[PDB]
Amino acid sequence: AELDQLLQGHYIKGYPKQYTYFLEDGKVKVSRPEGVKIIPPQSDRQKIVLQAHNLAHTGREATLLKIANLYWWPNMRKDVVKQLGRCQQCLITNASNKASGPILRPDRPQKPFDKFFIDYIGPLPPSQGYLYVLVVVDGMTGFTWLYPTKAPSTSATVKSLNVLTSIAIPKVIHSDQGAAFTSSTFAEWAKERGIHLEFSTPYHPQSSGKVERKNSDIKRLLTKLLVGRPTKWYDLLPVVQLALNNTYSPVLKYTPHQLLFGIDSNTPFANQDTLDLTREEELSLLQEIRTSLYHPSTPPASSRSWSPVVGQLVQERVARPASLRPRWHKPSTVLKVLNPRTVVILDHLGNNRTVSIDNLKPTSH
Amino acid sequence: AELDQLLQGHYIKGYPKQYTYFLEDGKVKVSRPEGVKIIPPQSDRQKIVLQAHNLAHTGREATLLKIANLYWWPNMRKDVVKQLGRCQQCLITNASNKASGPILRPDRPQKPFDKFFIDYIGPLPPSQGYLYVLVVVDGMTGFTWLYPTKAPSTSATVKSLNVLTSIAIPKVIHSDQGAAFTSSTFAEWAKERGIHLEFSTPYHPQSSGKVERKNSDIKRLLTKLLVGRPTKWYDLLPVVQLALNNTYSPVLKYTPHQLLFGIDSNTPFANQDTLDLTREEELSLLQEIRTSLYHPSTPPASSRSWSPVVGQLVQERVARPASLRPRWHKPSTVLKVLNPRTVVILDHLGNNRTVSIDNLKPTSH
Amino acid sequence: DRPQKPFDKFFIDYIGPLPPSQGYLYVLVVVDGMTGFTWLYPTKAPSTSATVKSLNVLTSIAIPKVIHSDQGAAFTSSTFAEWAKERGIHLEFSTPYHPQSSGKVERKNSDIKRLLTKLLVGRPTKWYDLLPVVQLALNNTYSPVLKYTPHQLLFGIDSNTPF
Amino acid sequence: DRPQKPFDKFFIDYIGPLPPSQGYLYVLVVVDGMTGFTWLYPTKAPSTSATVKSLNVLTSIAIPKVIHSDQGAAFTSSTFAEWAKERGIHLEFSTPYHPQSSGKVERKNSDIKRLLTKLLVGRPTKWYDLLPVVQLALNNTYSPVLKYTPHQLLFGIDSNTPF
DNA sequence: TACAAAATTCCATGACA
DNA sequence: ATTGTCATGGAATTTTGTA
DNA sequence: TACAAAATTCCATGACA
DNA sequence: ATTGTCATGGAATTTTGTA
Ligand SMILES: COc1cc2c(cc1Cc1cccc(Cl)c1F)c(=O)c(C(=O)O)cn2[C@H](CO)C(C)C
Ligand SMILES: COc1cc2c(cc1Cc1cccc(Cl)c1F)c(=O)c(C(=O)O)cn2[C@H](CO)C(C)C
Ligand SMILES: [Mn+2]
Ligand SMILES: [Mn+2]
Ligand SMILES: [Mn+2]
Ligand SMILES: [Mn+2]
Ligand SMILES: [Mn+2]
Ligand SMILES: [Mn+2]
Ligand SMILES: [N+]
Ligand SMILES: [N+]
Ligand SMILES: [Zn+2]
Ligand SMILES: [Zn+2]
Repeated sequence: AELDQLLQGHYIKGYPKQYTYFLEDGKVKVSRPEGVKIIPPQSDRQKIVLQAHNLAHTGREATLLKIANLYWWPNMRKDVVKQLGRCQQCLITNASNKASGPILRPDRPQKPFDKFFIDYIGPLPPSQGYLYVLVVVDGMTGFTWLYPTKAPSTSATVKSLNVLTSIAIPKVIHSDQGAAFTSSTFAEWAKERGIHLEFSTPYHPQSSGKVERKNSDIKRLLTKLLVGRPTKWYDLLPVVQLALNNTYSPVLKYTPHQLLFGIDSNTPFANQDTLDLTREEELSLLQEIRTSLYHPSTPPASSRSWSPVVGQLVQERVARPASLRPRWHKPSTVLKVLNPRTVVILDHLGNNRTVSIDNLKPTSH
Repeated sequence: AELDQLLQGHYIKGYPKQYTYFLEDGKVKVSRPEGVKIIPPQSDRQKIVLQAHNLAHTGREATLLKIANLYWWPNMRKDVVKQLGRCQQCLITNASNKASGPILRPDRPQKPFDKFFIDYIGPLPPSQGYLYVLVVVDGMTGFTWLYPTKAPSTSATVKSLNVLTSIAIPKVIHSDQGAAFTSSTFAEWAKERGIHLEFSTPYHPQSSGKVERKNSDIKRLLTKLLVGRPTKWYDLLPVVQLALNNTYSPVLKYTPHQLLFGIDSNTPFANQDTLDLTREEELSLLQEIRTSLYHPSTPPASSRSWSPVVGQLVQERVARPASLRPRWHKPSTVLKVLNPRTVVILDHLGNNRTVSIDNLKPTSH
Repeated sequence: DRPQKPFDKFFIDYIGPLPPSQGYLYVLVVVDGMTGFTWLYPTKAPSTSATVKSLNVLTSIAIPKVIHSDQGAAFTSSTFAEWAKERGIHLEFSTPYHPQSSGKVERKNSDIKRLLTKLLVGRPTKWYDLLPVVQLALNNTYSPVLKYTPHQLLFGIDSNTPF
Repeated sequence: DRPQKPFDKFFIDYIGPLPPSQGYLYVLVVVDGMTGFTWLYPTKAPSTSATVKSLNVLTSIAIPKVIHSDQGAAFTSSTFAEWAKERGIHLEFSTPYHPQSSGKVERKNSDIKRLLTKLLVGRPTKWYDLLPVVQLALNNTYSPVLKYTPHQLLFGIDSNTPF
């Protein structure tokens, strides 16, 4: 319909005159620098674009290059991009090319016992019938308790923590969302004692970073102490715990133990600087030291980061994707931006999920 | 012995006078800005340093901070660093903090059939009794052949390649060192036909990068074609092969098929630009196109890269490290620097290994 | 008209029956009309089915615009007819008993026949394994015109196995 | 002399036998001499062995310079003696029958005793589970000197469970 | 001899277990 | 002997159709 | 108002499956 | 609701002992 006028030589908004628009085989054709191409009617173009794209589900440029072989029309790419936006398959399989924005460096907990980070390591080679270590890191000081367990289970966690909290009770316990800690029994145990449970976003160990980073040290020391010997870790845990609690962080210039106690115990090479102050003068120096510790700033954003905007279309990573299946869930909507690195989404569907950017891609197009 | 003169007030090379060197408890002591420290005799210092280090096998700064609590002497760190160099355990467990230098971008093969890259994908969900796909990528053009197999085995490889090389015989076949290709049967098959086998360094897929990158596309397309359906890949391989061979690389502006043939087949959207040239004029245009393709340059080095120097002490990564065991082999010597990214080492011990930087750390100290 | 190019026409025919090698009895022969490049596919029958399976292999590489063939039952069938319409291949049939091809193709299709008998006598039940060698051999033979090998016309480059 | 500080001295003693809770009969009592911080360890015997196992737990946290104790067979043994020399802990023994400690420690060691009987009658075979609560309770009690809780003297900060 | 916008090229990001 | 690669989609740049 | 070298601080790199 | 962390050992910087 709209193609008659063009052969007539009358101008059409978007069809550059100066190119001769002739007719052959009952199709409208144009002679262009690139060659001679067919101009299809509006009502055919979407069908065309889809056909080309469906050959190997190619993105913008790759799709267009195919189409360009035979056809021309105004703003070809505009139409291509429209299709790629509606291809269910590509949207849920294609990877990202936009990276998460800069991480955050959550303020260090004010006082010890404000916050405990916990996680299980393992399974390890059976020593004495045990397979796992429960690791508990005090957020403020970095002080760490270790407990050997036969399963990464609520039972074991509760048993171990009943010992630990004979010393003091924490305000908050941070954990990942592993079955051990997401169980109702644990919540109840925690409620009985006035402890808030706080959970990492799903599938994101960075959130448990304080405890995770400590797992590395724990493993690395056990490893060194076990070179040449059989892997008999059970008897070493106490030694490791003690060793690591009395190790300086070159950055802080303190051992976790010093930050917890303000004075060394009777260990090798025990610092004696405060030997002359009364416990009181010592206790305030520590209070002062605790507040003036190093605190890391958040790194610069990479060239091509993305940040979450309320009402954005966003896709969550498939947790345990099967072989040959899409690595992403269908699209969801950002409901609240909790911080620039955590959001609430209306997922599949529709439930509220608190989720990390690192487990999200912005739906392209 | 050497400590009498100091109490006497006579100068000792390396002991800064102005600090009063008194005596208490039968040990020599010095009053320093940091506090009052003990100065141990030469014949005790190594024992001390080791004792401190052995507490948690701490590195330079962390070790020194312990020692500094009780002792002082000239150039404490010098002595610390000496120990850390001789600690078998730390050397083979501690990770690196120096990154490999810039990768290389090996010249693209001149003509097709110069070089084939091959690898197996899988296992995949059993389709038609098959589990693996043999993937064969022509180095020059990127053209890819796919073959379904029941095992990633020499038998299957040989069977498949007997079909492929009915078309043409390649000069070189590049593969990883998986049992399938390192077997004598394969070498023999290859020798019978005058094909050089060339192997990637151990445990380094970057070397097979051309074929590996192609595995990604193969998997990603199968995936999209399988959304919603059961994973019946066997019947799709031909379609996938065809699809991908006729897909443009936005960078090259050509499909593998175009680079192999200089003219499209009877496929959807087949390019018609050369329709007017005789096959001959067409064949030279292609020869010209093949030589003038994009070629990626090697990226800038990161701040803290290291590069291999003949006779350097160097450590190879443990292949399949057990739980709680060291992630590195004992030290070895660089024998030849093949390119700035590949070396020959006298390993464990002593055999000649051709090895990648990425699987090496420079022995610290 | 436009100058003749590879993939414009694929001439196909059956050779056989032959003595059984690996339980195979026939060879399907595909020659490209322009270059003279040859594909050989062992089959168990001169049937539409055996053809389709074979040509599915070949058409993962390249699809011709036209397949030409004699009026063998295997090619005239409607199943083959449908197969070809699917892939957008036109079907062309030589009149019965007057089976014409390109000058170059007769000359080619003839060597294949000579070459088969040649390395078929004294090696009779072993020919399945030698197809690859036979194939390579043909594709790298110098046709006195145009003093190029089929391999060279198809790929625009020398071979790593010359003859 | 130097002012008194936590970890300078750990006063230790056994309490029991008690009615069996979870097959446990005795409590080993560790009080820090300076702060009055208390640890409680359930044991099955007032033996060197049961002591060592218990104190291995405590000494993964902090090691005292001195342990003071009565001349109970469990503490005077040579196995305990060796254990202490290993960890570099000096052993100090009160003369027999004249069992002296710090003023503050007697006062502390006394509450523990009161508090045990208190929540032991009517709750007799259940005391193993309440040790954590008992422990927390003591460590957060205000000694009229120095108007600080053991918890506060040890950690230099308030508790999240006050009394 | 200059404009807005389309068309092209750039290119960090991530995945080949 | 041996060696990373390249589709993707926003952004940055270049070209285009019209003065 | 200054030098060489030791001592300290900086900080990219990698590992917590 | 929730959020990355920090030991390590060369290099870059600052301080030190002596003029
Ligand atoms: C890094 O972990 C990998 C190990 C891989 C592969 C791939 C990856 C991830 C990766 C994949 C592809 C390309 C790149 Cl450059 C890349 F980084 C293979 O593809 C492969 C094969 O047999 O093909 C064998 N391995 C083995 C594992 O047991 C070893 C070589 C570690
Ligand atoms: C990225 O792969 C990981 C997955 C991890 C963990 C660790 C890593 C690697 C990693 C480890 C530690 C810290 C950081 Cl910062 C980090 F990046 C855990 O440590 C963990 C747990 O239960 O503790 C559970 N996962 C599960 C896996 O099934 C999911 C959270 C994917
Ligand atoms: Mn966990
Ligand atoms: Mn973990
Ligand atoms: Mn492989
Ligand atoms: Mn692979
Ligand atoms: Mn016939
Ligand atoms: Mn007693
Ligand atoms: N925070
Ligand atoms: N190269
Ligand atoms: Zn698609
Ligand atoms: Zn060490």
